[PDB]
Amino acid sequence: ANLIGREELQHARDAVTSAQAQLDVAIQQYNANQAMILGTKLEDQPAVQQ
Amino acid sequence: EKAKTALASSVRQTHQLMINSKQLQANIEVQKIALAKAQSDYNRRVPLGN
Amino acid sequence: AATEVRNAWLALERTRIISPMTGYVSRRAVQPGAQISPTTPLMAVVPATN
Repeated sequence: ANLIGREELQHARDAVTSAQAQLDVAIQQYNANQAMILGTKLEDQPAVQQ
Repeated sequence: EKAKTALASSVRQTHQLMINSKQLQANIEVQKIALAKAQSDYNRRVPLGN
Repeated sequence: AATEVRNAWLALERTRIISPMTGYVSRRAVQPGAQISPTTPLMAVVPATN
């Protein structure tokens, strides 16, 4: 309806995109350190068997 | 059996590094968004300055 | 790690002594329950030809 400035909407879209990027970073941080805990059971982990 | 456990651990660590690569890519994406915003803001100021 | 596993597998498979000759057994000196080393003579094989 042409009420608010365009730089305000630009800054809103940029914020949403940045938040998406940060969530991707967090998900990736989780995916790593899940490669170590692949085995379901604690007694079957490679370190314990050694 | 000891040698096999060592092999499994090495495989897991390599997988972890490969995931860290994706994490760094996400960081690049967020920085790129920040740069794009800072560039958009400046191009609004030149016509005013002229 | 694969190199380390192959060495272990070789060590395990060499627990069966094999005769590199088609001959006849002459001076057996190994008895069950014996503790042997890579220098202990076990028996002999003498070919019937040449």
